[PDB]
Amino acid sequence: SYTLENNGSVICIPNNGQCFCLAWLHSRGTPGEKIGAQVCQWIAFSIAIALLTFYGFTCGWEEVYVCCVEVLFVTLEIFKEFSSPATVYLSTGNHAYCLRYFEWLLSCPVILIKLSNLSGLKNDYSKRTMGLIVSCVGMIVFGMAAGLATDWLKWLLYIVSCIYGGYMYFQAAKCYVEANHSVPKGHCRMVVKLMAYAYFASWGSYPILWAVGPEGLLKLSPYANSIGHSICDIIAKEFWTFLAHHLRIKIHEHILIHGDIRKTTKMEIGGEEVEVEEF
Amino acid sequence: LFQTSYTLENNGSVICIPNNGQCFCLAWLHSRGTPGEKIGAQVCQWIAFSIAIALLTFYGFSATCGWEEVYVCCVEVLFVTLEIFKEFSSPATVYLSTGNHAYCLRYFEWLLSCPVILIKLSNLSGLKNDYSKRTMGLIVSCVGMIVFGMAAGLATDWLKWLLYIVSCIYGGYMYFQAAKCYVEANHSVPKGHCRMVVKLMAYAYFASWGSYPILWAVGPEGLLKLSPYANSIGHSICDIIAKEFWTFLAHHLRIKIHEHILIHGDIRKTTKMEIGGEEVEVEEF
Ligand SMILES: CCCCCCCC/C=C\CCCCCCCC(=O)OC[C@H](O)CO
Ligand SMILES: CCCCCCCC/C=C\CCCCCCCC(=O)OC[C@H](O)CO
Ligand SMILES: CCCCCCCC/C=C\CCCCCCCC(=O)OC[C@H](O)CO
Ligand SMILES: CCCCCCCC/C=C\CCCCCCCC(=O)OC[C@H](O)CO
Ligand SMILES: CCCCCCCC/C=C\CCCCCCCC(=O)OC[C@H](O)CO
Repeated sequence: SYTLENNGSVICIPNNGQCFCLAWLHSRGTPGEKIGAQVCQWIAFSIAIALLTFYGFTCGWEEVYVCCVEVLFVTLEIFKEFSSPATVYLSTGNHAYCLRYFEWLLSCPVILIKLSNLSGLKNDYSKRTMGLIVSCVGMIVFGMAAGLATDWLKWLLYIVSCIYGGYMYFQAAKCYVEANHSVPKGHCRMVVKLMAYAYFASWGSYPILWAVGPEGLLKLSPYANSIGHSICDIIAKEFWTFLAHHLRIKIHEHILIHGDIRKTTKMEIGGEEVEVEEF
Repeated sequence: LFQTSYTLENNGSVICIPNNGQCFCLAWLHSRGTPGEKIGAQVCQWIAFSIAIALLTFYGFSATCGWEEVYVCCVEVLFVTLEIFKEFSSPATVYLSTGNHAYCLRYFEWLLSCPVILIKLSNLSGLKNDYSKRTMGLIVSCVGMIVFGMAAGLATDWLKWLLYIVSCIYGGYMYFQAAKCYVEANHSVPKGHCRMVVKLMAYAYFASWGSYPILWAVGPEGLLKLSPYANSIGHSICDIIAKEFWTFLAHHLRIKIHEHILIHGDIRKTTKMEIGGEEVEVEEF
């Protein structure tokens, strides 16, 4: 595709108008790693289609939107993952997977909008809901910039992203505590706890996968990193929204057979005191 | 950085560069604008820089009442500073293997500021716990709008304009939701000075927000009429209106409503209104 010159110090290429960089030609992963990515992609696709069909087509727009985004994303990844602009190849020699950051920006705020109102629909939206959304957006923005950036700048932006993420994780964790005391005593408290465990395990893995992936320490290949992101998406997008959809109807069914008995009880969760709904 | 040194050798159809692991593309060496446009860009940058700092000093630093104005102007201070010193360095400006370039620093600016503006717009009146369901429709539609706009700038050829249209569909739903907020804000603030402020915020919002898709389609990520410097002039003027003039009025409005209630007392009446063909409950003074 090119030609050497001198003693390897000069390289010549055709003047055809196509950008050239040897650093863009690195391998994508091993044959076994590719097969695993294909397997997990089609599982994530097939589960989303099923969950879309289960949800239907309003109350419950969040789950639909998240799963619609998963279908679109996983479909574009199956067919045109390493094509620009799904994967961007920068003049600095590196590359970034912009298709994935776009996915996060569409779905992560919605998941958090669902989290701030897990229990019986309290239309009064708090200042906490805004704190989740704003911190999540800032987190992904500085994450995406760190993926495009290079050398020390990359890790400076990465750290800024972790600061945003911390506030988001903090606010998200306070939701799960308030959500627990706000749902019926039996089966509903377990689902909230299972949703919390699924949320932190999946959402906690992305920074780890980022730092060792092809946009960080270059340990994991793109194909390998794809397997890891597919599994997190299955838990964060599909398993979690199913539990959220399930939690709603179980709360509705409990109310029609028990009523709507609620007392305003005040307690402390984070560094403050909050009054929450109690059955 | 890319390669700026090369030699057009052979008949001109074969080019040679030093083999130093440095990416090379002639399409990246395009002009950034004229000396006049360069100056006009720098004038508008330092104006936005200075107004943002004055507003930040004016609002003062008190999850507080008025966090939106501070965050927006903080995003302004960070964006303009990075644009003044490192506008055309990567990743502020990204140069793709497809020959095109994109101003990612601007999309980052939008993603940080545009939702917060709409969060403020969702609650233009006083008090708290006023967001509800329109807010989410504003945020989700605004975010999707920027996301598909960013993808459009990264892409080339027909895909770019496909992504552009999808962004406009997102934007139209957002613009629609936004207009109903101003209609409801009019009927929920004191019938004197505050409604003139709300109407002025509405004009500034649409005139500034409506100009970004026009600048985009015509600038260096579109039909290539406006240079990067020229396109910077237009964006700075829109930012001064969208982020600085608009948040000052939002900050001013909140004072005027609080000063009104402090002397007039809190009196209200719930009115079942038709906003965009539906039953909306808007409380009036
Ligand atoms: C009810 C609505 C139904 C909607 C339709 C649902 C279709 C499910 C498709 C595949 C499932 C997984 C089967 C495994 C697919 C292997 C595909 C393959 O050959 O590999 C991918 C290829 O390499 C990439 O270009
Ligand atoms: C080369 C230089 C590149 C630029 C590098 C400098 C960037 C500094 C900006 C912000 C610091 C991080 C502040 C993170 C703000 C999070 C606070 C927040 O918004 O959350 C509020 C909370 O959730 C409700 O209480
Ligand atoms: C190798 C390990 C395989 C792990 C694969 C994890 C896939 C999770 C995907 C989506 C979540 C869907 C969860 C919903 C599953 C149905 C369970 C259910 O709720 O059924 C209720 C009914 O009462 C009982 O018959
Ligand atoms: C309570 C705290 C009160 C704080 C009070 C505010 C302090 C302002 C500080 C720094 C601004 C100085 C930077 C001013 C930038 C203007 C530069 C300019 O005018 O443009 C010329 C250009 O730099 C030619 O290269
Ligand atoms: C809070 C309100 C304060 C608002 C601010 C008050 C107005 C500042 C004056 C002029 C605008 C910018 C100054 C124009 C100078 C730009 C620098 C420049 O033009 O230098 C280019 C030169 O060609 C390099 O070689």
